Amino acid sequence: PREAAAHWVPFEDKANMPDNVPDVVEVGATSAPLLSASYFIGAKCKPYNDDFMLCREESQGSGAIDCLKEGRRVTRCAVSVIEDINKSCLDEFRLHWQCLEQNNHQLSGCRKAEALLNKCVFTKLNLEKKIPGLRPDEEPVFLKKDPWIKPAVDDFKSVRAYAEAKKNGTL
Amino acid sequence: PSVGQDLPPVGGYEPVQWRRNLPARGFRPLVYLAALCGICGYGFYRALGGIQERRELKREK
Ligand SMILES: CCCCCCCCCCCC(=O)OC[C@H](COP(=O)(O)OCC[N+](C)(C)C)OC(=O)CCCCCCCCCCC
Ligand SMILES: CCCCCCCCCCCC(=O)OC[C@H](COP(=O)(O)OCC[N+](C)(C)C)OC(=O)CCCCCCCCCCC
Repeated sequence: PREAAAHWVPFEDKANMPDNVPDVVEVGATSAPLLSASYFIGAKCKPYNDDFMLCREESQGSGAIDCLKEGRRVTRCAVSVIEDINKSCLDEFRLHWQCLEQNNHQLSGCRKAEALLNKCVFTKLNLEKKIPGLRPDEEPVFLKKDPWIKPAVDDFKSVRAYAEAKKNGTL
Repeated sequence: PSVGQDLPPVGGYEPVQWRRNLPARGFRPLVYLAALCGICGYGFYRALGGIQERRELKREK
């Protein structure tokens, strides 16, 4: 919760899970693919994530050990979403997070690639990108036309793919 | 007799300018104040619009 100062030295641990708890395979996506598919991880895995944090609230202070069985399932369902999005939308998911690794991982600067990614994932994986807590009479930010905050330079691959999706009639 | 001196012209020189030539230039001051308030208000329009967008972007992230 506080960060290490004044000569911290890092250390790691040559050990294993005990036999009591089964194997769980991990998430291997880094920040730009994780930030790219964050809304679709949240759209599919909402009741699993909320049961995990509700576990953590319910049995206070035990925490780690009494919530492992649902921390299993949140990781497995997010892995399901990520390979689902790989095998359907690999090239434009890659287009999106390759836009996102420039521009400080700001979602504000990658609108023309995220329109393509949202259209693919919505027609093929049937998951929708939504911002909750947003009452009506309020436009969502990634839908608006001519925003005030444009990026410095639009990425070339995504504006080329965006124009070709215009002329195909994809989007 | 007088031969070979510097003398003035037959009709004299034409008059030079010895008055103060300080013409009042510029617009009225209320024109400058109205332009100042218009520029500043348009800048506040764009600035407060951009702050509200940046807040909606923060909601997204
Ligand atoms: C880089 C950003 C900063 C820009 C500077 C600040 C904005 C300008 C505000 C003051 C000027 C103004 O607009 O004043 C406008 C007034 C108009 O007066 P008039 O109607 O002709 O008076 C009539 C009075 N008689 C009857 C006696 C004639 O004066 C002028 O035209 C004088 C010339 C101003 C030149 C501008 C200076 C810069 C030179 C480079 C050209 C761009
Ligand atoms: C104490 C001085 C009071 C001055 C009052 C002036 C009345 C002007 C009302 C115009 C309303 C408007 O047009 O505002 C619109 C703008 C932009 O809004 P938007 O993002 O497009 O709206 C989005 C709404 N959604 C989210 C529902 C979609 O918003 C502003 O903030 C700018 C106000 C205009 C300039 C105000 C200048 C104040 C400068 C004060 C320095 C002393």
